[PDB]
Amino acid sequence: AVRRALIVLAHAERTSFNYAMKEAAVEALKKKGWEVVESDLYAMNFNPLISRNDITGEPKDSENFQYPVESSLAYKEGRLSPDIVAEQKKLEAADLVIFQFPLYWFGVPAILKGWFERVLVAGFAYTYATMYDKGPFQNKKTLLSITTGGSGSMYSLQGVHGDMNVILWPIQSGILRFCGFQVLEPQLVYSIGHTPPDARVQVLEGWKKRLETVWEESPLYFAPSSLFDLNFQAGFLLKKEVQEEQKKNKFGLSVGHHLGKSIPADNQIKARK
Amino acid sequence: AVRRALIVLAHAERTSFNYAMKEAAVEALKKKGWEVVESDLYAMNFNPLISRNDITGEPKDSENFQYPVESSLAYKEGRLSPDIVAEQKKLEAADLVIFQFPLYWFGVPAILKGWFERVLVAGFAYTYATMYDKGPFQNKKTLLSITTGGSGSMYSLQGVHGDMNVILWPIQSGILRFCGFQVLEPQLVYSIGHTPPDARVQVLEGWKKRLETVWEESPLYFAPSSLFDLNFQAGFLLKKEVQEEQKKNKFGLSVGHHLGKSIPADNQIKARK
Ligand SMILES: Cc1cc2nc3c(=O)[nH]c(=O)nc-3n(C[C@@H](O)C(O)[C@@H](O)COP(=O)(O)OP(=O)(O)OC[C@H]3O[C@@H](n4cnc5c(N)ncnc54)[C@H](O)[C@@H]3O)c2cc1C
Ligand SMILES: Cc1cc2nc3c(=O)[nH]c(=O)nc-3n(C[C@@H](O)C(O)[C@@H](O)COP(=O)(O)OP(=O)(O)OC[C@H]3O[C@@H](n4cnc5c(N)ncnc54)[C@H](O)[C@@H]3O)c2cc1C
Ligand SMILES: Nc1c(S(=O)(=O)O)cc(Nc2ccc(Nc3nc(Cl)nc(Nc4ccccc4S(=O)(=O)O)n3)c(S(=O)(=O)O)c2)c2c1C(=O)c1ccccc1C2=O
Ligand SMILES: Nc1c(S(=O)(=O)O)cc(Nc2ccc(Nc3nc(Cl)nc(Nc4ccccc4S(=O)(=O)O)n3)c(S(=O)(=O)O)c2)c2c1C(=O)c1ccccc1C2=O
Ligand SMILES: CC1=C(C)C(=O)C(C)=C(C)C1=O
Ligand SMILES: CC1=C(C)C(=O)C(C)=C(C)C1=O
Repeated sequence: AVRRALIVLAHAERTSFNYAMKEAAVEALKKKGWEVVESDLYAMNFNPLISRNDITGEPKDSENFQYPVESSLAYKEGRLSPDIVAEQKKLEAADLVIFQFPLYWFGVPAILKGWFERVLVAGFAYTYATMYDKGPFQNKKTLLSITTGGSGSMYSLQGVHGDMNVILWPIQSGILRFCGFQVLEPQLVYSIGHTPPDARVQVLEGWKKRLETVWEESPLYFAPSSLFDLNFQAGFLLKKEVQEEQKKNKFGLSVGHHLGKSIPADNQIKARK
Repeated sequence: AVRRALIVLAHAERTSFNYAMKEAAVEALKKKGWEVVESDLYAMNFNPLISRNDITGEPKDSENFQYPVESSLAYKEGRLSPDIVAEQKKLEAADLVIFQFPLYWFGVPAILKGWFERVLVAGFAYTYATMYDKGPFQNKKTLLSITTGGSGSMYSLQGVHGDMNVILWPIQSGILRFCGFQVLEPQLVYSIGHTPPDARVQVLEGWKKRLETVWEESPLYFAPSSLFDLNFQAGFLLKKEVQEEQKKNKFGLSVGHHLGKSIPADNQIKARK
């Protein structure tokens, strides 16, 4: 339906603009009647490190201990650690999930990276036979909310750092669409250490205004899994007919699936095909 | 009723942030159901200079031409210039009026100063026996929306330019509340030439969010005219009882009515007392 939200935050300081963006979002969504839950990872002392200690009881094979095998088993059998279970339960009840984080070394902080590695367990979050739009999270919606030290022109096609849509693809496709989520446009706050105090208040009003209609937004484009031959004889490659029809197009289907052609503009930043 | 709005703009360039603020307000108000009318003063070639040529026909006394006397007669008799009448029609039909302008030399631009001098006529906009809350515009609301080159801290109690509530008082009390308007909080945009391009888009989004519930806000405080003895024998001075009660108060009633004491605190920038 449209009624439970989980907000996951990755910042230690409560004086941060990232903390302030979190607070604005609980307020807008409580005003429309949503139930809201939080996973403030540093205030929770969350352990970010994957290891054989995430399992209880007996490993199926301690000689050649292999994390994907072991943890889906432990998940079927109810042998996972209590901090992992409490998070899996939050996730399962939420209709919408927001991730709030500063950009560190062109990716997510180590503490949010460790939460993805320990909570999104084989069999709970994915299966190698139901990847991408067939994933367990198909009825849920999600979005990244990111602040940056650098300006918006440094991350454009012609700036020193290169294109932002290329920085976002490993996260939005590789983790989130992988598990079946409907991914929505990011919220990007550029130049935050250089914007005047009264303009920052307006950046927060603008965020709350968007959240009044988030559940009816359109999602970003990802190539569907039906365009591909999913088995080891074909090599998980695009079907021959789709390869034939695509020959006529000036543009690749997305950032990771550019096909040697031009990437369609802002594929990872603006909605619609 | 609550349904018609008039927006008066004072900037010659269509590439300005002031023009962008005006365009977001027409949009926000029209999605809510309002009828919007505009007075884009520089696109109208509006004449800002008051003179005996604003009157058609008969000066009651050309030897000693006195502008307030002559224009109220001309108003009763229908002898005013046609650019003044067309402006007076928009105003008489508007429930909300918004003035949009850049701060020039701690005041309003000369083209907007000239529209107050020519359009707010003795007899139409005021009388000397119905000043302030007894004025003809009792039923209407208005607000100033201002952009500034200097920062927010240069205009605080401790900044080089001194307090912004003192700059706003001659306009908001002396012109707007004198004619009977309920004055709403100003929209203040500081440091516009030093704010990053991405944050400037959110300044416009926060302004359209405010406009969705504007008619429901409370007005700024001004001392009511009933506290005063309004005739030349008393001197238009505060009543003796009021003077007595006020002796026990730490604060002044407002910025112009500070009374030798402390000015109450953001009297001209935040509503209610
Ligand atoms: C490990 C590391 C690597 C980095 N890598 C990158 C990188 O790859 N690329 C890049 O661009 N940047 C990088 N950065 C820098 C960058 O992402 C930031 O420092 C930035 O995200 C700051 O956000 P913050 O939430 O920490 O804000 P803060 O440093 O807290 O500052 C935000 C401003 O907002 C103010 N504020 C807080 N709350 C409010 C409020 N309620 N209302 C109004 N104002 C308020 C604060 O006073 C402050 O002045 C890196 C930094 C680190 C430490
Ligand atoms: C005679 C005079 C006296 C002055 N006196 C004062 C004074 O008393 N005190 C004081 O503080 N300042 C004063 N100023 C300066 C000051 O008020 C400003 O220059 C300021 O208000 C500029 O606003 P603007 O709309 O003219 O901006 P612009 O010069 O147009 O700049 C605004 C920026 O917004 C950008 N922009 C336009 N539309 C958009 C949009 N759609 N979205 C995002 N970005 C957009 C433009 O590219 C531009 O970079 C004075 C200036 C003059 C000429
Ligand atoms: N003239 C400059 C300048 S300019 O600022 O004068 O425009 C700037 C400039 N580089 C230059 C580029 C970016 C930043 N500032 C910058 N950048 C980032 Cl990616 N993040 C942040 N964040 C930031 C900003 C303010 C407060 C806190 C923070 S935070 O680190 O904790 O997030 N600031 C800064 S700083 O001065 O503000 O530290 C200098 C250069 C140059 C050069 O001329 C130049 C010539 C030859 C080689 C190199 C350069 C050069 O690099
Ligand atoms: N170091 C500075 C600096 S600082 O900027 O380097 O911090 C700043 C500074 N003053 C200083 C104060 C204001 C502004 N800029 C400033 N100010 C206003 Cl009131 N409006 C605007 N508007 C504006 C800004 C950008 C673009 C267009 C426009 S507009 O003209 O069209 O509105 N800019 C600027 S500017 O360099 O950006 O022009 C320098 C000073 C000093 C001094 O050291 C100093 C020492 C002795 C006496 C005086 C000073 C001094 O005044
Ligand atoms: C560490 C670091 C990197 C990689 C960056 O690219 C930028 C933009 C900032 C601010 C930064 O601090
Ligand atoms: C002319 C002028 C005056 C009087 C000011 O105070 C400020 C702030 C600016 C920008 C300005 O340009």
